Amino acid sequence: LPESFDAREQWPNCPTIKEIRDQGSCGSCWAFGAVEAISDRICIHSNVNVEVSAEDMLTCCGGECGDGCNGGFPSGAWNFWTKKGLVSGGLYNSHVGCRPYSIPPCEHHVNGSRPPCTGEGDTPKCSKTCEPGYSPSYKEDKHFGCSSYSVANNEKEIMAEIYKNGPVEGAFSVYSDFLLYKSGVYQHVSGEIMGGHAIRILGWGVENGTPYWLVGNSWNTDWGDNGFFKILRGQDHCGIESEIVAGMPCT
Ligand SMILES: *[C@]1(C(=O)N[C@H](C(=O)N[C@H](C(=O)O)[C@@H](C)CC)[C@@H](C)O)O[C@@H]1C(=O)OCC
Repeated sequence: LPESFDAREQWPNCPTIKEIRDQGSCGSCWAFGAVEAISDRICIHSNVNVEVSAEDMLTCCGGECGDGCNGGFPSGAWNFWTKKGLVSGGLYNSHVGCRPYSIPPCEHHVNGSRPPCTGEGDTPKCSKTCEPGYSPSYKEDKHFGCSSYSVANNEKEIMAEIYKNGPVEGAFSVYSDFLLYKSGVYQHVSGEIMGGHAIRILGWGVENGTPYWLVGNSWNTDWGDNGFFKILRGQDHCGIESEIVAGMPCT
């Protein structure tokens, strides 16, 4: 395996890999890390390009994935992709795809032109229909996964999975000092525990002798390093290597 790897550079024909979404004022990171990595993989393993709907995952999976905007289970999200499939759906107000995200973007621990994010956000309804004007139907727009698995808490196995099959979804414990991340390799030193946070791991590298994971957050582009961040790799730091999940698209 190479010393560094950036899925963005390795799969140039898959622009979703470079995208950063905004989960809005809703605890839907579990769903976002999933649809983001799924969008990347559909492109990687089908050379088709599709913005997988965070809305479809968030609203229609149900108990199998947890509790919507109240948090969920990453592995459960990939299961939904294989069982019910996922329709397309772009950013809030984009009118792209069957079911675009319905929760407005906001400022995540940063100042900006958008309204500040709030904790209170209700899970939207599971509507099995597409926005007006979009074709095909909701049912016909479903994209299915043909496998859903969990990668072991093993640095090398995780790197190999990304190297071969593309970005994966992971999760780590967020402490308050992470909220102010701007650059460099994040290492937890202080702050009260905020809770688990699901994200998308798309690569790895070494910065100033410090090995790290290249990660895409779902708090828009004005948070962190253009929406991305790097976190210590190899020591299951904050559990970053303890909850890796992925899957492969059908055909
Ligand atoms: C994962 C999750 O969504 N994380 C939360 C989050 O992103 N909070 C944002 C924020 O801090 O900007 C606000 C705007 C929404 C409440 C927090 C807990 O980090 O609860 C979600 C989940 O499914 O966790 C299990 C992996």
